[PDB]
Amino acid sequence: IAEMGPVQWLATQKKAADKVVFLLSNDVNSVCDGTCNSQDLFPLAFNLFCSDLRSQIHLHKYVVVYFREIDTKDDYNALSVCPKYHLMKDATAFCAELL
Amino acid sequence: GTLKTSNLPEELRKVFITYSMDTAMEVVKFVNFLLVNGFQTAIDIFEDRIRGIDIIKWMERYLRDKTVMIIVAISPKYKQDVEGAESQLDEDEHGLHTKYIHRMMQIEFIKQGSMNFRFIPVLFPNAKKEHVPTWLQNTHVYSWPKNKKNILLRLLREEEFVAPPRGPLPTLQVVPL
Amino acid sequence: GTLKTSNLPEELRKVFITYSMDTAMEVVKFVNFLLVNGFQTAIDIFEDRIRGIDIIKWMERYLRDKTVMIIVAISPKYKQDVEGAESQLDEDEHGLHTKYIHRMMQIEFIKQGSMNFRFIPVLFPNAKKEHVPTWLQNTHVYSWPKNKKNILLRLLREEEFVAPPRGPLPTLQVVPL
Amino acid sequence: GTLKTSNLPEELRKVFITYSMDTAMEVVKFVNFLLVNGFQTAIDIFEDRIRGIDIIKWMERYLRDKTVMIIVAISPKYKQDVEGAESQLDEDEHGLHTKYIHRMMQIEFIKQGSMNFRFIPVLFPNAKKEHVPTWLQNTHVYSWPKNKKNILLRLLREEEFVAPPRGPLPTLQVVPL
Amino acid sequence: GTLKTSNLPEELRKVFITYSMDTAMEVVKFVNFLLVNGFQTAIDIFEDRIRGIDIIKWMERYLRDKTVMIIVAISPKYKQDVEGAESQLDEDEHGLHTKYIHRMMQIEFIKQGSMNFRFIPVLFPNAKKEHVPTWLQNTHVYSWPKNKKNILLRLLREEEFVAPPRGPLPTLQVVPL
Amino acid sequence: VWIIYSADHPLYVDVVLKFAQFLLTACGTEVALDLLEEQAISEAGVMTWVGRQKQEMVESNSKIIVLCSRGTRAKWQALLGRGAPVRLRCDHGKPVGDLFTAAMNMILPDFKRPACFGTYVVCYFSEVSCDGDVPDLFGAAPRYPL
Amino acid sequence: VWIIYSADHPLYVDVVLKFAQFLLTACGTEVALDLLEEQAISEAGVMTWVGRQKQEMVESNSKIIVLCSRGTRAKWQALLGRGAPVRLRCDHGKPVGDLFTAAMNMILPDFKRPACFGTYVVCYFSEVSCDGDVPDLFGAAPRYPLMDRFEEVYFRIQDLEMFQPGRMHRVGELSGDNYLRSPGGRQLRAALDRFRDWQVRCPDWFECENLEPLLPPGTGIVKRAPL
Repeated sequence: IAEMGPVQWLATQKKAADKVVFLLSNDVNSVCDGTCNSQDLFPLAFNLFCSDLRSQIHLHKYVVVYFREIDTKDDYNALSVCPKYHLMKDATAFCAELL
Repeated sequence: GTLKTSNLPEELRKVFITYSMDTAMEVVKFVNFLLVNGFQTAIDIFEDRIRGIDIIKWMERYLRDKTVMIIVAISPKYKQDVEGAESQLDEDEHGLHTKYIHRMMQIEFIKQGSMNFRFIPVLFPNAKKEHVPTWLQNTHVYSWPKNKKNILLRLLREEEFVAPPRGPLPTLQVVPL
Repeated sequence: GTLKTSNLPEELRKVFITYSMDTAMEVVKFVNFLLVNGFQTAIDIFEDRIRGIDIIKWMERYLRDKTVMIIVAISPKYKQDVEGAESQLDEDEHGLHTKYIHRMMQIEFIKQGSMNFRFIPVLFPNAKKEHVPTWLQNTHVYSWPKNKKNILLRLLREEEFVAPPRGPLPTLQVVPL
Repeated sequence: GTLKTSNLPEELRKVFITYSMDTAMEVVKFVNFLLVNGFQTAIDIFEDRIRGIDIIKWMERYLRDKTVMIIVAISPKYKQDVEGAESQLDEDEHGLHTKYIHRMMQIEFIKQGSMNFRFIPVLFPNAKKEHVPTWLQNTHVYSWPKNKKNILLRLLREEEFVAPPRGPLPTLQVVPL
Repeated sequence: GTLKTSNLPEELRKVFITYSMDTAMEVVKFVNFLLVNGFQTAIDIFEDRIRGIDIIKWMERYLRDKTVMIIVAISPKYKQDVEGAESQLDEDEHGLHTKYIHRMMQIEFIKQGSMNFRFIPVLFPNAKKEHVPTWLQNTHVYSWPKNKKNILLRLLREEEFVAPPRGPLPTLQVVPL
Repeated sequence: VWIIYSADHPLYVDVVLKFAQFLLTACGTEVALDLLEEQAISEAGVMTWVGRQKQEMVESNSKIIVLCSRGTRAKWQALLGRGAPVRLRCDHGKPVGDLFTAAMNMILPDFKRPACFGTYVVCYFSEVSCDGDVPDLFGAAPRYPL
Repeated sequence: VWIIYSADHPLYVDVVLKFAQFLLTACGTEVALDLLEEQAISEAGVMTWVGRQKQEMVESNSKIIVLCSRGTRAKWQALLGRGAPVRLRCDHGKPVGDLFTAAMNMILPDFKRPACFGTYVVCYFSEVSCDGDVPDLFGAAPRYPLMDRFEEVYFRIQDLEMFQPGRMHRVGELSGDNYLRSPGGRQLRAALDRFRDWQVRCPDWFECENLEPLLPPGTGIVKRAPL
């Protein structure tokens, strides 16, 4: 990331990756406070996903994963267009989707 | 196309050339070219008399003047002198003088806020972009004799492509719905 | 090529030579070279008769005259003389006279604004760049016999390279795009 | 804090000052300051007894020595002297000697590969950074009396801030996920 | 201020003056000034009684003695005498003697390695810097009566400016970060 | 406006120049373009001039026009670590080199935030270029077959 | 490492010196800083020494640290032509021009390429400077609010990844709290608090500038002066 810069690295992985997974909620199988405040790649990754979606190409790569209930946000709704997998129950289906 | 007059004042037609000895022949050809095209060029070999009176004063006379444009003749030996180790300079005085001129150019460049208004690097046949001094790499690097037209334009302080004055704003039409 | 005849007036054809005993033979060869080529060289060994009447008067005659070109024959013993002649030998008369001439040249050089109009340092075969007095390092330093053509050109006061007359500015062409 | 003894060899304590007449008043105080602080200052006013024997020899004695540190006292008249002293209406002998010293300093500077090992420009009260000769601007310019502590440090050849030896590397930890 | 008395031995209070006729009027006043201040001035006009016994012996008595300071009174006619006294005029015995004294001073100056230990050139009102013989331009040139106090200091062999004794090098203080 | 382009073909340079002419004369708009500004680029340098222009456009809310083409697509692939270093004849021979990469470097940091698309305009000449040549990140913004 | 900074304030210079001391002592890292080598800078000159350091870092694959503050952005704007050339109180006594501006102009030629951003580490002391002060040039590269991410900074210097499959790498002493507890860390904290207090007390400090505990003796950076 330091060599390329996050944006170029993000795009490189986006094109290179066979599959892409978006996680929108924390796990429930283990209890945590969510802490363990700074700029992150989520907004940029969302913009690149929107570009791909408007291209309507490589839609198969994108997969949405959640454990706790997804929040009520527009970006998540946009990501909802991709296949969903509730790993609390959908472990095998998600594994098959990847394979 | 149509022809037009050139209006550069004669006082701004002074050009100073700094180089290493390995490019002497091509440098002489380049000076011929510039003089034939009407530029008053100052080079050590041609002004050897006034330079002989006092070398350092002669170099300073052209380094002080802001209007004078300086053309840097790049070559493998140029970077070896100006940036290379001093041990090689024990065998060459002209190397020392080129190194001094390079220092003065750097001092001027920083003194002007790191903006290159009058230093024009030129790549000679046996030169590569790697030989250009780093601070000069930040601006246009011409090549000789390939880009002599661009070099003349630069010395004239002209621009190859020139835009016309901004035209009137276009007419806007309104239609109901 | 083509041949040219120099208009150098006769009065400008006088040359004075100062040296050290470690290079007497080479200086004789150098004086042969200059006399053959038409320069009236004044040197102590040949001017013995007139120099014998009054040595200091003879030296001052050539030191006072601005038009006389002085050639300084550098050599290991020349620096030694012009630095510590009196402090190292049992009254070496030639060493003391060389030191005196050197001091007079320095005084004239300083009084002129540290500009060297007529002092021509020449490195003799056993000399090195380190042996040139520092104030003389600011001008052209010829080496004998390597640069004898350049020495002749300097004495003739003719430039080795001639630039053609400067042309007018190039006509400007405009092409719409 | 703690005190460190100054172990500079005496031969390195020698200092030579070049200046112009406008600064002479302040230069006297500057030499008082240096002499009080143990530095052996060589300036013409105090050396006139020995300097009068042979002025050029006296100057060359300090210009030759590499271990001698030279302090350049900048001022409005200093630039005029080092640039056009001979152009004045009358002959200013001190101006000419200052110009000669400046030329020798420049020659030594160029010979060393444009490395300024022993020339310390100092801006005196009525001086401006523009008056500094261009080649001297490439090094630290001290303003007197504002930076006299830094001037003393420079003459002693000591850094104001000294880093400690490279410390130990930190502890590296591994935590399983 | 505080008063100091010179410890100059009586043997060092001898002074010899050489001049030309045009400046004899001012030379008499100069001798008055020197005598009133305790210096034993030897000049031909007062020595005429002893000088008449043998003129050349009288001149040599002062030219030999290294402890006698010789004051050269520079005037427009002095340069003329020391250059062309014998030929530029009908026989002027005083001019010839002045020229002889000048030559002897020059010979001593050259033998000593071009170091001027005891010749004091003094410009007189109708004189100019161009009238100073070149070898005398390598030392202090006083102007009468402008610099008469400096002339007295030179004769007393005292320093016009006295530097304080050199102190110890400054103890270096350390303040950690 | 500030126009950003890749020197794919000498004819393409003429296309850009005449598009700038059309903007200046017919559209009555002022165009900032490296070809017109080679003097200032030399004085300040490539990166400095690019930064100055980008800052001017952002400060004044003035728009930036991107002329995507085959060369832009190739340089984009090179940026993504999936393309050989493009050495187009115009850029390879010109003293400037490839300025498009510098413009990208100065532009990409913007898209970390959602509202940056307002400043930029993406354009492509349908007759010589296709919408597919547009870089992926710019793809999110509305496109215009010029 | 080579530290590039704008001497915005004498307190800021103090902060930089404390940071260099911390790197030298607690991090075992050798710091090339203008204040520590004014002899070499005097001999060669701002541009010569800067070029030497830049070339050396690139050849040795060493990292260059950029300390961003209000002065750095001021000089960047000056280069872009949107501010008067900065004449800082601290750079007045140094050779011609500006060390930071020269260093930057020596850096920009590197940014024509798409992958030279590794050699540069962009850091800013969050308590006394904000992310808005980082030049737009370095936005493409990851940024580090110093001492809030310094452990990452030291990994960048060491060229080590902080995370790997199933395991994590940490440096105990350089961790936030451990940094605070470290000797040099306390000095850096004190200098930063002092500069922050001065900034709070004088909002227009930069315009005016424009024109403690003890470590073991001899272990830290020592300031010398003659009596």
